[PDB]
Amino acid sequence: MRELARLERPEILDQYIAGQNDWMEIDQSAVWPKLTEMQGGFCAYCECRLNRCHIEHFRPRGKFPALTFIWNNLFGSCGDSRKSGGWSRCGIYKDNGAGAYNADDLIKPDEENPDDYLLFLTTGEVVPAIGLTGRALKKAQETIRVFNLNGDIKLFGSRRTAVQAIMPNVEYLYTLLEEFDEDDWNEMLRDELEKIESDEYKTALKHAWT
Amino acid sequence: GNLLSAFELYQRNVGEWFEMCRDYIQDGHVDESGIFRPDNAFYLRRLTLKDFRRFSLLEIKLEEDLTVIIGNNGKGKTSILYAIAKTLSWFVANILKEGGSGQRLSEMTDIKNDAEDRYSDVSSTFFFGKGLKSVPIRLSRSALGTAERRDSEVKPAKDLADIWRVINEVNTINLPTFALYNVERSQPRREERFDAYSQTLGGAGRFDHFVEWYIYLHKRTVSSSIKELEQQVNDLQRTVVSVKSLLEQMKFKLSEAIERNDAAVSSRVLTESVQKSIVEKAICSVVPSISNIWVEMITGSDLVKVTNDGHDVTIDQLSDGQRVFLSLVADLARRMVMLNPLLENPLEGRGIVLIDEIELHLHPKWQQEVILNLRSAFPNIQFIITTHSPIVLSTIEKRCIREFEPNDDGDQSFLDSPDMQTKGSENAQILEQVMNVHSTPPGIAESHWLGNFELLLLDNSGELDNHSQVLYDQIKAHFGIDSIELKKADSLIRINKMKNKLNKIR
Amino acid sequence: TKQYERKAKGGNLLSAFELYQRNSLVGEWFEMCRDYIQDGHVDESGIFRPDNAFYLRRLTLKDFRRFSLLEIKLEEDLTVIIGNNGKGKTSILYAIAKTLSWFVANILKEGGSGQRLSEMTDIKNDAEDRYSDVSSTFFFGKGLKSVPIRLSRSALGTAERRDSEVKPAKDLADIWRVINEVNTINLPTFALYNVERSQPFNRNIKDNTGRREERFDAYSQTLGGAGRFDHFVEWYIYLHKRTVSDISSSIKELEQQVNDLQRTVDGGMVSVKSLLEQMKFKLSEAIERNDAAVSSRVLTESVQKSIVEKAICSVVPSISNIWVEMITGSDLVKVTNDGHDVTIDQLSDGQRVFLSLVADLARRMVMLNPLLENPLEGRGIVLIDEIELHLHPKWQQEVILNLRSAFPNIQFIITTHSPIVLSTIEKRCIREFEPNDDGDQSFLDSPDMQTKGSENAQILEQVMNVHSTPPGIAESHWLGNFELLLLDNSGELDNHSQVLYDQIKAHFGIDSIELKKADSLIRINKMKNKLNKIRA
Amino acid sequence: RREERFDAYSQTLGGAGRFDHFVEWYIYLHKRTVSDISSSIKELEQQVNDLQRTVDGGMVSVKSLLEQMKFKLSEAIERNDAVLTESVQKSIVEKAICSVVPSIS
Ligand SMILES: Nc1ncnc2c1ncn2[C@@H]1O[C@H](COP(=O)(O)OP(=O)(O)O)[C@@H](O)[C@H]1O
Ligand SMILES: [Zn+2]
Repeated sequence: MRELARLERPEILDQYIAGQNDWMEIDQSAVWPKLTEMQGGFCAYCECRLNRCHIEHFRPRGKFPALTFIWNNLFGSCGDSRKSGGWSRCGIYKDNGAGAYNADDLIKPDEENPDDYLLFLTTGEVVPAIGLTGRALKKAQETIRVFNLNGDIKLFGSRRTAVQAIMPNVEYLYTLLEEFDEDDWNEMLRDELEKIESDEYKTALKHAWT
Repeated sequence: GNLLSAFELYQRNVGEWFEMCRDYIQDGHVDESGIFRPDNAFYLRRLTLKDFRRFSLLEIKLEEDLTVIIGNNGKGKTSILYAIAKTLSWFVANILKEGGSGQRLSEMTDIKNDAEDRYSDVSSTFFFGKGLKSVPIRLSRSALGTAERRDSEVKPAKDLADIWRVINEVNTINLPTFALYNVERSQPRREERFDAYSQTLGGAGRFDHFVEWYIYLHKRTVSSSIKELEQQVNDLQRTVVSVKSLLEQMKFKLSEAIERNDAAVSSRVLTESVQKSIVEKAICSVVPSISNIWVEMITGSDLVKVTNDGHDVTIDQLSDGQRVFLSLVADLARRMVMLNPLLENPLEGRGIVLIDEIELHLHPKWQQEVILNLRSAFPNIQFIITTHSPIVLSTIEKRCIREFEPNDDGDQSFLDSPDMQTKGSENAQILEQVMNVHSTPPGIAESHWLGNFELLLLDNSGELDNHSQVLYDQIKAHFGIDSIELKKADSLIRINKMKNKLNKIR
Repeated sequence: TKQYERKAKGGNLLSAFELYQRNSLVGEWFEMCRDYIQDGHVDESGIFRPDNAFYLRRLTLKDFRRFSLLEIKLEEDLTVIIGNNGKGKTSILYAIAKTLSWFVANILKEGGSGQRLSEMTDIKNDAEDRYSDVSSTFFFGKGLKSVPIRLSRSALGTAERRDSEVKPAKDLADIWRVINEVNTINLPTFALYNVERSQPFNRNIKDNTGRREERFDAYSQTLGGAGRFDHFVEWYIYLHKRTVSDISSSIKELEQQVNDLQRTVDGGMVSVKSLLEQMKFKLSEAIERNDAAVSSRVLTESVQKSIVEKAICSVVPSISNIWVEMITGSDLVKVTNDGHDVTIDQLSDGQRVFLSLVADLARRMVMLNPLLENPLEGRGIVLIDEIELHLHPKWQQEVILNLRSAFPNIQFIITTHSPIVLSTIEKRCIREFEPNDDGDQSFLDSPDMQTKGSENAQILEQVMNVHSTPPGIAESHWLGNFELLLLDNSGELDNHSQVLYDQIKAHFGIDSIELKKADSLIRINKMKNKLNKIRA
Repeated sequence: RREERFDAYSQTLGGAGRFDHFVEWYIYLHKRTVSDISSSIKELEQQVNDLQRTVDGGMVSVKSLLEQMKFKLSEAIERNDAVLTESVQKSIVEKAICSVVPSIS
């Protein structure tokens, strides 16, 4: 899960007002290009490459009908609500599978840095960060549970495999620390960390590199 | 080129329309690979189930060649095959006899238990060339004690089967093979063409039947005009003590020739020697690690022998898995030879074959081979199969796979293909991505030690503390010095030490 | 004698029993025998553990079928036999089952006979000595460390007969039988579950004669290979009817009827005296049966029902509930399967077969262990062929754990060809069966690799000698070939390597493991080359 | 097994004999006698000789059959050449039956 940089309020959300209008009315293809600009065609929560995807209300439309056409509330989640098939993480699971949760006890990735709360082990389990207590621990614990970031086997497997593929490259970089000078070695690490912005599960790969 | 219209004109009246019907059924071409391809293919295109067993509503599109259905226990994989087999029973019944009745849905078991509307429907659509793009059939049953009974709609199946039956009666044609091989396959007068349809949709593929049949064919084919044969028999009779065995053989040959001569077009068939050869080749082509099969009588009993992995052994030395699979292929080949007398290669005939749990009793080694050659040996058969094996799935293209979601509450409308390509993929990936199973058992504590070890390393700024050392020693003690797990632990230590050193060099 | 007294006081069970038999301090010796069999403790996990465990330690086959000589050491808890050659694995289970038949026969009847070796099928064809031996050694606590039994058979016309040696097994079985006769004790369970257990269900269930309620019905057909799931259903319905009924209401009703009939005979109707005598006999019989039931120290029918239901639901993942419905004047067993209420005949074949195994085993354990708080913590030996039969991978990952949780004191001897099952078992429990071309093998090896907690891909390669990718598919080789091409061209993407890369990408997809590995190879080799240039 | 020597004592005092065992044993003997190539060669040699005599006697219609049998004989000789006790056993029993049972020749 990544720290996101939201900026531009798109034009079409000004036209529709909550209470008067319903969500199903809107042209969703107007919304996507700025979410794609934000997220880089990855999921907000798991960091999969998007292909089956939907617009996700962070605070849901049942509980919070005021937050409906609000740009801060919208995110691009993986999975498709319409399609005749089960999806079991991220947006779809928060609503259906997770059940009871407080929305204040979740990491909103645009507001906060998730890197303070979440740690990705190279075994492909996501855990609370080293040294947390109280509310910060309860956020880290609930975010993992509600988005189902270890329960989804397809996710757990895909992430584990991604990391395991690069652990030859990580071990080999840090050996050549010894012989190389600092400025050239720092360029080597900067190069690797630049590449993985194009890659799937980039936060989990980051923690393997850094 | 509408087949039904041509046939109706034939029935009312005449030679032209007959020829058109016959050509529609018989015409085909040999492709670039040297395989015969019918111009008008016959296969199941779509299946819909309504309030049938666990399904409230389910729709399945099938592949022309191979469809593999996967899912957990109790997802309804067997139910799907049963539904299809009952539908196919109506074709078989009507090919055999005008107005023959196929099988029906059970009023006790086949209606979904909590169906508000107390009846079940199995709707199938078949394809038979561009002339007959849609052959819809529906099997229906109302629950017991319902006032209003729901009628099955089977006339289209009967109409098509009538065309096969009537045209065959006038002039021999090749006929479609329909067979079901369920899990019961594992459990312990002269031959006539339509015996190929006997017990085809339940009771097929039993090893003892094969062995008996095979020995019989061997004895008959151990050692040609009728008038010439009659003359030879007469000459041999006049000579008749040492020639008595030869006379008896020739009398048998004469009787067989007369019988074949007397026998009808509708029962006309390949020689026992040819039949034997085709079945032998089918077995050797399809079955893993069998290169040859033959009958010996030299020890004084009749024994079927096989060359298994280069060693000549008795068929009783085969594993149960290999026996069951050998029986399936042999049975199928036998039926195809009987039903496709006019083809150069009778195994290039048309048909629909259903196989439940294809991996039944097979060791992983043979699971890696079973599907490879099945489609090469039977190129025009539509296979619909069920499996639980990632090893089998590693040999099949994702387009052939239809998966039930693990959380399927039996309301879902479609079965769909997996997102990942399975053919050529690693089994561990198929387990996780397609079959929703962890590559390591989560219920075993030792499966979590490496994860825990990593967390301990990260808690102590990358240095191996007393606690991390204890766990390291446990990993070493349990998995061994050469284990992948220990190597991973070693790697973690090395990387984390180096990261920490860098951090100190601030 | 004084010697027997010393050995008995030293804790020797046979000596104590011999003293009991001769004197029949008779009460003291009986108590000692009974305590040896019945004493146990509840461990830290809350599980009952007998002080004196019973299990098969060793098996030797000499000139038996394909085996000239084979020796197997068995684990006290779980032994799993693996190998391609399935007709030899089955021979091992058969040999054990025949030996166990001798215990069952002698628990049931004094001088009971178990099963013999066949002269036609069990003797190796090219045996020089023209006889076969099956030698087993059992353990029963420190008082009886070795209980040897040998089954033997010679060919016809040999100069010497080879007879079986079965007295030690009979002696032990006699202790169980005799002590149980005086005072109810818990008894060992023996069962064999072959591939035969996969059979279709006869729905139309037979009238309860009342053999199924008898305690030693638990030994009926127990080593036949299928179980008796029909017997379970009968017994389970019987239990239900008794639970819904009151106990001794028939006696109370019969008592009332005998009282009414007695009043009629006292009122001068001498014609009904014959009927009164018949009814008095029926009442006495009912009381005796009740008393015998009371005397047999058996669990209440309600409790028995509960135990079995819990066992089934715990072990069989898809089943959350099982109950008897009284509808259409015919009793049906129903189950909640995957959240839906269905009949047994509506279950999938995989679910039914596994349910049948567990139900059968649980029934027998409840019947044979009436004095235990948890009757499923009784002793016994259970043989299972092809445990993965009809099971999906997810169930394979849980089946051994569930069985061992439900039956913690049973010795399981099982066969499998499932790597997924092996991932849940320690290598010490695994015995590998690689014969020669003649079928013969001398010892069975544990694998070198630890299986418990290992990845299934590793077990396939290291233990079962099967590759992670199917060798008969070209695409299975592309990544290997790609790596070779990279190494041949000093780690630069040449035209050939690029083509193959594109093929991998096109076939497996942009987010495939295979492509990620290829990308990794490119990046590592590029970095190696950069290092080489810096050094030059 | 019916070819095992002590099978001769099987149900021997039961009162009916075992005529089923005879039939099985006799078929066994036959298969073994046919399978040994030298007797088959001798039999084939005899058949070839008989057929050659018929062709020499003016029956030109059986020339095709003679050529086929000569080929079979040559093949049998070519296949690895090695008296069966089984053949003698068979002959003894046949003679006994034919001598004692009047209607059977
Ligand atoms: N009439 C019915 N109503 C509801 N569910 C049923 C009915 N008949 C069978 N089932 C369910 O269907 C499943 C069995 O389907 P089956 O094809 O045997 O599964 P599998 O995929 O394991 O072969 C079970 O879960 C059973 O509960
Ligand atoms: Zn996601």
